[PDB]
Amino acid sequence: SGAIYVGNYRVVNRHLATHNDWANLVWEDSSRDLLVSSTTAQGCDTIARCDCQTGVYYCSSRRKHYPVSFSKPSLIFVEASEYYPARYQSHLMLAVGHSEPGDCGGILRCQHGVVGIVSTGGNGLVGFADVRDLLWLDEE
Ligand SMILES: Cc1ccc2c(C(=O)NCCc3cocn3)c[nH]c2c1
Ligand SMILES: [Zn+2]
Repeated sequence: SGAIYVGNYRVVNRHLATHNDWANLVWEDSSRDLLVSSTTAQGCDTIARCDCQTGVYYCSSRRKHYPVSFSKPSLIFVEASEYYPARYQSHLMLAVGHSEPGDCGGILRCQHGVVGIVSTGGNGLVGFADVRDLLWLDEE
């Protein structure tokens, strides 16, 4: 589990969105595994605006933050999980690291701010849904 809280927005994995998220929906995209809902309070996270390929992510199944090198956001085939059938997921970055299903939502950050959240993974992999192209998260 986990979310990004920027401005009056809450960014979560679409497959972990709650009824309150869906009742206060701003934007969602199944192909990216992302959903954004509105919040009453303002958040503290800042979004990175960059092309970094190195950063640090939180792994809840280890209670640890790990430094990683990651690929640029791309369209990558992803195998079935409990939330989606095997399918192409867009705007996805891969790194070598540990990821179990409940690790979804952990933040990946670089020197500029938040880069994305955990969504995919397995056999020494972990995939992140990028948010650096969502420029509207910085306004309204
Ligand atoms: C071993 C293993 C198995 C499953 C996962 C996993 C997961 O279930 N969430 C994916 C949400 C999703 C995107 O695409 C498909 N399903 C995240 N890390 C894992 C690691
Ligand atoms: Zn950066």
